[PDB]
Amino acid sequence: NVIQDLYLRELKDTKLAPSTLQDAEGNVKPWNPPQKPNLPELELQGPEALKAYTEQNVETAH
Amino acid sequence: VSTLIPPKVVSSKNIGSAPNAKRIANVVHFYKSLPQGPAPAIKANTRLARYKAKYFDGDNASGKPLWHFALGIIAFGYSMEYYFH
Repeated sequence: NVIQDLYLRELKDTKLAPSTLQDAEGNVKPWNPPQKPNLPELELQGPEALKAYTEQNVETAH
Repeated sequence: VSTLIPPKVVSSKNIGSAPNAKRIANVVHFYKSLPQGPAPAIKANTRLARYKAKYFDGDNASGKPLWHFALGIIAFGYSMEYYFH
């Protein structure tokens, strides 16, 4: 009765509400791509380090 | 990171050890020692290396050469007693 009146009135008279995707964007985090896929740095090239190291530590066995 | 290379050099536990001094000693001393010897008693060989062998070996301190030598001196002056008689 009154159930029908409200049901009818509500359903009919509102069935669109605001909904803008752009407004949503403000409220959410932005996708941005990773940075620095940097390849590892190469170090201690040559036996220069090794010859230095054999000499450098006097105690090679004591 | 990569384990260091000091342990791959040894020349300070090979020359840096105390028994090295003993080693170079006992390679000379023992290596260059005849395991056995020539003959212990042999001085005065003319059948008196035999005198040495019976009496003046380190195998005896037996009183026999003492007796013999004493008896020699008894024989010396006693014969001269009868030479002076």
